[PDB]
Amino acid sequence: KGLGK
Amino acid sequence: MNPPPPETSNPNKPKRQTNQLQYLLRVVLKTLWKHQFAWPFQQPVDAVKLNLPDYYKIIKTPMDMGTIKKRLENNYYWNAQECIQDFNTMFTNCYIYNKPGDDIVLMAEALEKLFLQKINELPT
Amino acid sequence: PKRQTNQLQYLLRVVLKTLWKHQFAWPFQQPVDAVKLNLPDYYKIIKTPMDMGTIKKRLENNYYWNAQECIQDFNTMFTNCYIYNKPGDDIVLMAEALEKLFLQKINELPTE
Repeated sequence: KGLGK
Repeated sequence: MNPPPPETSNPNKPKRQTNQLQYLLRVVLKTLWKHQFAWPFQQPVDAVKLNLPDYYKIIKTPMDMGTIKKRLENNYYWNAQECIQDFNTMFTNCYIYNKPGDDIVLMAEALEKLFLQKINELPT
Repeated sequence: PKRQTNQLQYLLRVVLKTLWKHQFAWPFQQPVDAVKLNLPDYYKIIKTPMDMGTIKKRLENNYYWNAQECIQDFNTMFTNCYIYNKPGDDIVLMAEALEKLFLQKINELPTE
């Protein structure tokens, strides 16, 4: 789910 | 004020449709595909892996670029407009399921922008 | 002595605006919320945290006096990202494009 932070 | 004369070339002729589908594959999809943000859209949403067990309950017509690419490559579509609708469903699905402001939504919006920019240049 | 206002107005209305409104702006528009993102150690590895939200408020409140300060805050934001994240990460690619643009914009900065 997302930029992968 | 006399209007444009009636059509003399027929939009249903095969190449007119194939040329549009080809532009959707080679220009439109391809551009979106090479974008840094494509990767979460290159395959169907993997509900199990990402652990989102309501996804397929909420989203009734899943769509992703990998599936669109396949359809474009395998005689699925009658016309470009059907393909355009699959893109729209892909974006809409993401906006429906996710919270405004989530990374994924912001990434879909950047894709949708580029998509709309390229669609504007579809040959007719 | 002299507040470098001409340079700082350029920074707010030309430079900041451009990066603020860029497609890749959002991760940088506020300080890194390390709770929400569960980066427990962020604030142990980044000792000088910096973001455009903070730069923006500063420029808007005449916080700054020197142009070089504000320009250095941008540099710190970009470096903060490269030190905390692996090269190739989506966020690193974003920071890179924002930086190249900033460098581009900074080149036309007015003179003191």
